Amino acid sequence: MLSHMVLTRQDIGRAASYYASEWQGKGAEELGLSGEVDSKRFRELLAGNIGEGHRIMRSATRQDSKERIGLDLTFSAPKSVSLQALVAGDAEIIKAHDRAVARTLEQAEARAQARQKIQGKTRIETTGNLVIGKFRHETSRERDPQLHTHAVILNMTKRSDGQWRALKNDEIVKATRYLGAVYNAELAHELQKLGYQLRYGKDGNFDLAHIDRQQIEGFSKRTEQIAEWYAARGLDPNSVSLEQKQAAKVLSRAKKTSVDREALRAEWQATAKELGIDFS
DNA sequence: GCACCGAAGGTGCGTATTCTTG
Repeated sequence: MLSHMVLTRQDIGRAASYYASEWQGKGAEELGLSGEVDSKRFRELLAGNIGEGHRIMRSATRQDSKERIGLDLTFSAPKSVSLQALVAGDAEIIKAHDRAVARTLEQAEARAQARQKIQGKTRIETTGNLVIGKFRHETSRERDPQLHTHAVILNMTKRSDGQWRALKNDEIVKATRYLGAVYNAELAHELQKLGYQLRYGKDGNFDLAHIDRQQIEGFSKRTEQIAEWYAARGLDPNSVSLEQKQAAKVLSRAKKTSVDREALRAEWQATAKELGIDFS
C-alpha cells in the first residue's frame, strides 16, 4: 500500500516523531545530505531552513493558509511480508522492501515540478529533484508487525536557474495510485528472487504462500478494529466514502504504550506458531 | 488560474480512493 499525506505546520512534531533513517534524492544530494537523517537538520529542512547560505523558502505563502512542510509517502508492506521480516527476522525481506521504496521514489522524483514566473506569466517546469527523508518503522497502533516507511518529501526542489522553489505537488499526488503498484511490483519481484512463493488477491496484491489468510488477520488486529467500525455503524467495507473511509483514521485508537520490543517479538513468535504459522 | 503573500515574483488551494491501515 502507498499511504499519502501532504504535511503542514500542525504536524511538525509528529513529522519529527518519525525517527533505519536515510536521505535519498537528487535534491538531497545537491544539498550535501547523504547517509542517515539528522533530526535537527531534518526539522530545519521542514521549516524552510535549507542553510548553505540561502534565504528561507515559501516566503510568498498567504497567511490565511497552512504552510505545508512536505509530503509523506508511506510505503506500507503487506502483512505476510511484515511477519517474515519481523517475526521470523529476515533481513533480506527488510532489505527487499527498502528497494521497493527507493525505486518507487525515483519515479516520483522524475515527476517533480515547480513554477517560474517570467514577466507575469507562469511556467511549469519539471525539475526532477527531490529532498526525501525516509524512516523505516516496524509496528502499528495495535503494535502488529507492520513494515512501513515514511518518505518525507520536503517541499523544495531546485530549478534550472539554480533556485530553490516550492515543489509543484500535482503530478505526484495524482500518481499515488500508480506508485502504489510500482512499490507492489518491485517488492513482488524482489521476494520472488529470494525464493518466496507468492499468492495473489485483490488489487495486484499478494502474500507469501506459506502465510495464508488463515493466520494473517490474527496479526491484523488494526484491520479487525477497522472492519468492526463500519460493521457497527451498519455499512459495507467496499461501499464506503472517501473521508467516511478515514472515519477509522483515528477513532479505532489505542494507547501508544511504549513497550520493550525484545519481549514483543517473542510474543510475535508465540502468537505466530499458535496459528501454526510455518516460516519455512 | 486566483488572490494574497512580499518585494521579484511565489505561494496554498486541491489533488487523493487498494490493505496490511501509516
